[PDB]
Amino acid sequence: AAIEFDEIVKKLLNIYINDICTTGEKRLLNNYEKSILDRIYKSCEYIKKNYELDFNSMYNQININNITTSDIKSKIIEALLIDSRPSVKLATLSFISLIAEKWGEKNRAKIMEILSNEIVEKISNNGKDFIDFID
Amino acid sequence: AAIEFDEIVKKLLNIYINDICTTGEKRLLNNYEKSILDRIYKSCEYIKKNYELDFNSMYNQININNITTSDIKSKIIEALLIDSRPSVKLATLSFISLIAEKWGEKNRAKIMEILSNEIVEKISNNGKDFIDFID
Amino acid sequence: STMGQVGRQLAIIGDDINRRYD
Amino acid sequence: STMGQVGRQLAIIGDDINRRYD
Repeated sequence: AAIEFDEIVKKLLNIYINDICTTGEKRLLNNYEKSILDRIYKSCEYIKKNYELDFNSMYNQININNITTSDIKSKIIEALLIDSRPSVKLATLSFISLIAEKWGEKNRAKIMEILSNEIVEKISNNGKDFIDFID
Repeated sequence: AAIEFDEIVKKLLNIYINDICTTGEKRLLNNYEKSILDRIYKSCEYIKKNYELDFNSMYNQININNITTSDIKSKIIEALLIDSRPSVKLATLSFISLIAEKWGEKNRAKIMEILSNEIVEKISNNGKDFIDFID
Repeated sequence: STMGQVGRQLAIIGDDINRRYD
Repeated sequence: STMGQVGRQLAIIGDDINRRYD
C-alpha cells in the first residue's frame, strides 16, 4: 500500500534499540565503572576539540573510497604498534570517536569493526595505566 | 604487568564507542525523524510501564537456558506473522526494548540479531500506518 | 489453533493497546 | 623509517598530550 515510510521506520528502530542496549549496559556498571566511563567521555571530547584540525586531516586520509576496513584499521593502529603510552592510546581512541561521530549514515558495524579485536585489545593492555592517566 | 583492569577498559570502550555511534546517527536525522524517534521512546516506555507483569512473564519464557537466538526470534515474531496491526507492532517493539534493557551483560549482538532482518522488516512494513498510530 | 504463549500474550496486549488508544 | 601519516600524526598528538598533562 503506502511504502514511502518503510525505510524511515527501519532506520529509527535500529537507532532506538541500539540506544536501549547501551542503557541496559550502563545500568549494570557499578559506580566506579560509571566514573571511569565519564572520564573517557570527557577526555575524548577535550582531545577532539583541541586537536580538531589534526584529526580532520587524519580523517580525510581514511575517508577516501579506495580503502577497506582492514586498511583503515592498519593505518590507525600503526602508532600503537610501536608506541603504547597512554597519551597515544587516548589520541587513538579520540580519533576513533571522531570517526564514529562522522559516519552516522554508515552501518554501525563499519565503525565497530575498526575498534573491535586488535585495537581495543591494544588499548586495554595495561588498562590500569590508561585509567590512571585519565583519572 | 598489572592486568587487573584490562577487561574493564575493554568493556567501557565498547559501551563508549557504541554510544558515540548512536550520537553520530541521531545527528544526521532531520527534525521530522527526530520527532518520530522521540515518539518511539515515549510510547515504548509507556507500554513497558503499563504492561510490566505481562512483559515479565513473557521475558521469563525466553530468558531460559535451553534456547537459541533463532528460537527466541520465532517466539517473539509469531504474533506479527498472523496479526500485523500497529498495536501489536508496538507491543512487540516494546517487548524487544525490555529485553535490551535486561540483557546489559550480554553481547549487544544477541539483542540486535533478534530485531534485525525479519522482525524489523515485519514492523517496518506499512511503516506509515505505524507512524500514524504513535504520532 | 494455539500460538506459543509469548505471541498469545503480545496479541492480548495488542488488543488492549488498541482499546485505550481509541 | 617512515610511519604512515595517520600514525605519524597520532604520535605527534600523543607527545603533545603528554606534555600538557604534566
